Amino acid sequence: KLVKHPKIRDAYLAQQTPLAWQQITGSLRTGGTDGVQAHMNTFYYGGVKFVQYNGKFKDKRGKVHTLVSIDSVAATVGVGHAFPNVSMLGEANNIFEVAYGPCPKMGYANTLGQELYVFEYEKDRDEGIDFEAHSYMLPYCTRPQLLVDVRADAK
Amino acid sequence: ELTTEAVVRAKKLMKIRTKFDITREFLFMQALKGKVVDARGTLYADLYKQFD
Amino acid sequence: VSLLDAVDRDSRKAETSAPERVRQISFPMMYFKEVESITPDEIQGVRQPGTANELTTEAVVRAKKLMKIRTKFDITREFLFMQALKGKVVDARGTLYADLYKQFDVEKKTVYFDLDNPNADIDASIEELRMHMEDEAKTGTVINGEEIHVVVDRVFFSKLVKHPKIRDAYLAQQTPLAWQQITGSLRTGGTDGVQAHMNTFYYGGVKFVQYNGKFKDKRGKVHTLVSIDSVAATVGVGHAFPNVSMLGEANNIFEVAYGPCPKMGYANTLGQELYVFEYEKDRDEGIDFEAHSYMLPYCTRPQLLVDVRADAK
Amino acid sequence: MGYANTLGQELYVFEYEKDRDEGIDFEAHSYMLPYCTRPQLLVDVRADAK
Amino acid sequence: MLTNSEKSRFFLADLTGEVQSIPNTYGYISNLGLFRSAPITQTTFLMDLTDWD
Amino acid sequence: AYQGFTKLGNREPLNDIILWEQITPTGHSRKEYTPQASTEYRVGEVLKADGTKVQAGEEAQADSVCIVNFYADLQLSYHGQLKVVGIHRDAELKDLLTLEASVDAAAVKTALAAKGIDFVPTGL
Amino acid sequence: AYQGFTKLGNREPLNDIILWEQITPTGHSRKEYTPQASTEYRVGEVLKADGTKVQAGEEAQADSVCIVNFYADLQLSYHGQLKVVGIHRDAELKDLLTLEASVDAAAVKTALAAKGIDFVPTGL
Repeated sequence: KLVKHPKIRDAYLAQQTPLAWQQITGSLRTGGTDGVQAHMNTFYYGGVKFVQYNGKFKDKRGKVHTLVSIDSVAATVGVGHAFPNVSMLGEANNIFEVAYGPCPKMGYANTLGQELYVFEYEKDRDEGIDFEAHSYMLPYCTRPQLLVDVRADAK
Repeated sequence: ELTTEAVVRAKKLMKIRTKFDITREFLFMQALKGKVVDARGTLYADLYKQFD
Repeated sequence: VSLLDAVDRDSRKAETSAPERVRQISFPMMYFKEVESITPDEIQGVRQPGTANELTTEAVVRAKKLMKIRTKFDITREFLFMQALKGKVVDARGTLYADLYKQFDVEKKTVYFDLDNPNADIDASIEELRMHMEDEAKTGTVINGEEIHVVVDRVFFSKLVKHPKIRDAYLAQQTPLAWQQITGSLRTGGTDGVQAHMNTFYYGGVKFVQYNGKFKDKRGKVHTLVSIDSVAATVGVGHAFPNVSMLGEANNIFEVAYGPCPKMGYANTLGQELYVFEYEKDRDEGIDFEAHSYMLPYCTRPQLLVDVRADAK
Repeated sequence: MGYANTLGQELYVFEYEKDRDEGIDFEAHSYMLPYCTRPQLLVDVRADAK
Repeated sequence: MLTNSEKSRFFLADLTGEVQSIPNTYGYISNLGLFRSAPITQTTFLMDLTDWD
Repeated sequence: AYQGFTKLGNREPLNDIILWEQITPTGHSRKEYTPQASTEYRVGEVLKADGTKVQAGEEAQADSVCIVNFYADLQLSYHGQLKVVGIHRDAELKDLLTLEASVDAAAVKTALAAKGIDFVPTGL
Repeated sequence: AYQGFTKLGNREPLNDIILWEQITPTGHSRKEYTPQASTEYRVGEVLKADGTKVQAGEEAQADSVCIVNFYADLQLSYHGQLKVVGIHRDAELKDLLTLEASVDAAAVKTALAAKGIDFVPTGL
C-alpha cells in the first residue's frame, strides 16, 4: 500500500536521480538476510527506511502466528512496528534486557542462571535413555513509551 | 544399511535446539511489540501498565 | 517443528515433539525406435535434381537418411525436455508416463497478472512469485529468488509491453535502458536455432524471454512448446523455473536417465544417449538401419515449477 | 540397550540391586531356533507292520 | 545401488539416492542483537523509578 | 506407471511413544493379546479387553494401546513374534493415538486416564 | 512362523521358451495387447483375440502365448512396460504352456498349429 501510493509514485517518477530509477523500476530487494531470504525488501522515503519482514511459526494446536501483525487486526490491513536504534540513547543507556533464572535441580539453587540446561538419565533396568531441557527467561523493555505501532488504516 | 544410536541422538538434540531458538525469537518479537505473552496467550508482563 | 509453550516451574510439566516421515517412489522409462533401409531401386536411372546428366550415388542417400534420423531424434529430445519442464511427461500421442505432482503430492501454483486491467499491479504478482519460489524450496539454506528463468508467449509479451504502468514508468526515466526499451529494438537475446536474437525485457529485476518453438506430429497436429495445456491461444501464458545457481550444483534439480538396449551384449551395461546399428540384407539385396533410445527426464522438486497467465480469474 | 544389532549369544545373565538396598535380582535371556536344512533325511522306525 | 524390484524378490532395480525437506527458521531479530543477557540468582527482581518537574 | 505415478507405501510407525514406564522384572504395564482373525495392527491403536479395536459408541471399553505392528497375511509381527502387546496401566505416552471412524477421542482419553495412562502434549 | 511355515513364493518363469522366430525390423511374429483391468499375466499363458485368457469351451479361439509377466496392481510389466506381448505366428516354443482349469491342451495346440506355431518336445 505504501509503495503504490500516488504521492510517492509521482514524487519519485519526477525525480531524475539514480535512487529514484531503482526504486520505481528496479528491484527493492537490497536488504540483509532474514534466515530464509537472501535479501529482503527495503524502501527509503522521508529519511526513514522501511523493511518488510515475513515471519510465521506453527503453534502445536495448528494455528499460525505472524510476528509483525498487530493484535485483533485483520491481515488485510497493513500494520508495522517502530522501535529505537541502539545508538539513539547510547550504549551507556541500554534499554533492552533479558534475565535468566536458575534451575530447580539439586546443586543449582541460588546459582547464576543459564540460557539452556540439558540433562541425561539412564532408564532403569537398562531400557534406554532420557533427556531434559530447561529454560527460565523473560525479555523486557525499560522505556515502553518509545514503542509505536503504525497502521495503514483510515480511522 | 542400518541406523545407529549416534545418528538418532544427534537428530534429537538438533531438533530440541531448533525448537528453543524458534521460541526465543518469538518471545523477543512479543517483547518488542510491547506485551509479553506465550503461544497459549497467557499474560506475563504489561510494560505500559507497569511503568504507567 | 513448532513453538514451545510456557509451563509452571513447580508443576514440572513438559511437552514433546512428534516423529518424522519417510516414503518411497518409483519411475518407468520411455523407449524409442527407428527403422530405415536402402535399396538399389532408388539409385538406377535417377537424375540428380541439380544437374541435367548426373546420376545419384549411394553416399548421398546414406548421408541424407542419417541426417534425417538424427534431426528427428534431436527434435524429440527437445520436445521431451520442454514437457518435463512443464511438470508432466507425455509422448506426442498423449500417453501419460509420469505425473510429478501426483508422485510428490504437491500442488502447482499459477500466477495471474491481469494485464487487461489498467489498475493491475504487476509488482504484486512478481513479489508473489518470488515469495513462492523462496518459501516453498524447503532445503534448509538461504534462497535467492531473483535468479529464475521466465519463458513467455508472444501474446503475453505484447500485453506486458503495452501496459501503461510499464510504459509511463519507463518514459519518465532519462536513462539509456529506458530509451532502448521504448524506442529501440528489444531483440537482444541469444539464438534459439531459427532466429539470431530473442525478444528480451527487463522489469523489476526479472528477465522475460519470448519463445516460439513448435513442432508437428506424424498426423499433422501442431505442438506448441510454451503453450499451457487446455488454455486458449489468445491468452498470454508462460512458465518459470529456477536457475542452476539458485540452489548450486550440490542440489541439482534436473536429471535425465538412460537405460540399456534390448540386444545381445547389453544385458546390464550402462545406457548411452543413442544406439545405431547396421545390417546388410541377405543376398546383397540392400542395407538396413536402426536407432534406439531409452530415457526419461524428471524433476526432483516439482513445487518449484510455476505457470503464468496474462488474464485474471 | 547396548545390544540392538550385536551378534546373539547363547545365554545372557544380568544382576541388579533393589530400590533401597533390599536384595539382589537376576535375569536370564535366550533367543534361539534349531533347524535342519534337509528334513527328508530324517526317518522314523516302527516295531510293527501296518 | 541395487535393491529388490517393486513386487518380485528375485529381480533387481536401482535406488537413486534420497531427497530431504527442512522447515524454515526465521532469525532476523535475534541476529539484530538488541537484547543483553542479564542473568540473576533469584526468581524475581525489582527496580526503582524517580522523576521531578 | 499406468496412471503416471506409483507409491511403494509409507514407513509404518515404530515404537517411540513411551516416555515413562513402570520398569519391572516382569512386564507390569504390558499385557498380551491373541491377534484377531485377519486384523491389521499398528502402533498407537486402541484395543478392547478382548483384543478388538474400539469403535464408535464403545469408548468406555478401551483397555490398552497397541505398541506392536502386526501383519494379518503373515500372522507374524514385525519382530517375528506371534502375539500383540499393548500398554494398559501406569505409563506415559505421546499423544499420537489412532482411532476408528467417528470415535470420540476425549471419551477414550478419559477412560484410559482412569487406569493411570497419561498423555503428554506433542509439538507439531 | 505361525501355522508352521511361511512361503515367499516361487520365481516367475523367465522368457526362455523362444527357440526360433523370424527376426524382422518390426517384430513380425510379436503382437501387443492392452492389459485387462484385473487380469494377471505370466509367461506361457494362452490369450484370446481380445486379450482375455482362453477358458474351457472356447479352445478354438486361442490367439497367442503371453511372454511377459504383468502385475495388475502396478499395471506395469516386470520390465516397466505398459502393454502385454504375445507370439501369434511363425515361432517354435518349448512345451511349457499354462492353461486354465478344464482347458484341453490338444485343442489349443491344434488351434495354434494352424497359425504356424509349433512346440518342441521337452524333457523333465
